[PDB]
Amino acid sequence: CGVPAIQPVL
Amino acid sequence: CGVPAIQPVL
Amino acid sequence: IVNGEEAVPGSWPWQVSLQDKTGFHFCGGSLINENWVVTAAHCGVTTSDVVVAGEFDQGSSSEKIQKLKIAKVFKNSKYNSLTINNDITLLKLSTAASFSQTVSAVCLPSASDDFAAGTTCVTTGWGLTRY
Amino acid sequence: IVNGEEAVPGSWPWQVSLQDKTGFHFCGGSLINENWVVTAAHCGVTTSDVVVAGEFDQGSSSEKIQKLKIAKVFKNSKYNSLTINNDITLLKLSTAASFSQTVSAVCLPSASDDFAAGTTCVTTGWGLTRY
Amino acid sequence: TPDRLQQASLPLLSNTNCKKYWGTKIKDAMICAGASGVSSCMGDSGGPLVCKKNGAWTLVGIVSWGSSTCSTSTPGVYARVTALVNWVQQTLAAN
Amino acid sequence: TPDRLQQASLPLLSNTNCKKYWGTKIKDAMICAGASGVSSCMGDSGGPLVCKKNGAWTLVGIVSWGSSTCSTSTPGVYARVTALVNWVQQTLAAN
Repeated sequence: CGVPAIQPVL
Repeated sequence: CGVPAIQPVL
Repeated sequence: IVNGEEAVPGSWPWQVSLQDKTGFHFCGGSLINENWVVTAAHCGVTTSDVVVAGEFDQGSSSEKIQKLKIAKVFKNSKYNSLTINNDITLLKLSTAASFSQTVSAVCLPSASDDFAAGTTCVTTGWGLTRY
Repeated sequence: IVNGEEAVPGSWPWQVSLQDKTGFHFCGGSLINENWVVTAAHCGVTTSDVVVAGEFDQGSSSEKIQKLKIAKVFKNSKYNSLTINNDITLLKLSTAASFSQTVSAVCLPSASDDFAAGTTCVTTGWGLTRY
Repeated sequence: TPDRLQQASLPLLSNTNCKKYWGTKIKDAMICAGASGVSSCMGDSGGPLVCKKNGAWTLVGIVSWGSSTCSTSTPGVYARVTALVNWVQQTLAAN
Repeated sequence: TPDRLQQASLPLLSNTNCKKYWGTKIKDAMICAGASGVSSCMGDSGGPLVCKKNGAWTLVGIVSWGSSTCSTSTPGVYARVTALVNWVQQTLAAN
């Protein structure tokens, strides 16, 4: 869980 | 409808 | 209701109180007939909550109240959660209310019905009495 | 979110959008696994609303989103409607989400888990961007 | 909350004089009342706003919202049953 | 609302410094964040408040409420998943 496939960017 | 059996008092 | 007075017991027979499995009163409802209540959309009524009629004193055990189950929640589809515009939910009861001297229907108006400003109305419920 | 930025598409795979028969988005939800979403109690979710996942652009037709039905609404019973204290509702899905590169679970913490002040977090959704 | 049921009389207002207060929050399916020294309040919602019309109490509005503080000065805002009875009339036919 | 999903970083605060703002509205199962120049807002609710903990995003809070106006100055108030995961853990076992 909590580790997306597409990494969020900020 | 709208005519209660116990008349509300104000 | 801030600055309101105690009602006469059973003088508003259409008033319902919606309560959670807990026994917690969180919203009021109105009887339009014996199979259907009307309350607000925001209330957020689920079919695990109970409709209670004939109540007057929430804290009395000796009061012959009616605890009604909810078959189906019908939220208006024009309901606007961000606006609180069109904030009407219907509740369909699984088991019929028994009409009596203390459980009765309220009258619904005409789309047509006019209800003009400065007209003296009355609102009821079991809401904060103080802020 | 007032003063936030557009997300990367599918980079928050646990985000759901709750929408009414209308197609109206009124609250966000979170995937804890493939049969259950978590959103808020106040939201007031009914089983006539639809859970939508994989969405990014609410206004795109060419986006392979998943429209999920709600089997059961589970509102916490400690939920305090007058307070908005304990404002967690679970949603049980009638039909399972299909996990993919864009639909995934968020991690739930320990009752024990500590999450200390001045700690930089992130919140998402499809909320007013302007007031 | 109080244990036993309360009641208050209050005057309905036009939406316009209500906008004076609530602005563009006031929508057409919404109807204001009070600012009379009485205030609907937390727990009141879902509940009745009735008026006397030719013998019977008619469902005229549904406590929906208003003051954060339940101010006897701010008018409360209820549902406008007139703009919605059409839908009510209709759910019942159906189910 | 915007059509496509937005995101904002914001710092969590203690409830205490939050009480400074929200008073006795802040309850123990509630957790504040922002007042950073970002604001959760209408339509945001039900939604995620995540934090990074040892590789994974953990559900730390649920947008619940705050400013009428969505003020980037007032902290938003979210559910406190820590005080409620016990119940979540439990509904699932059950159903």
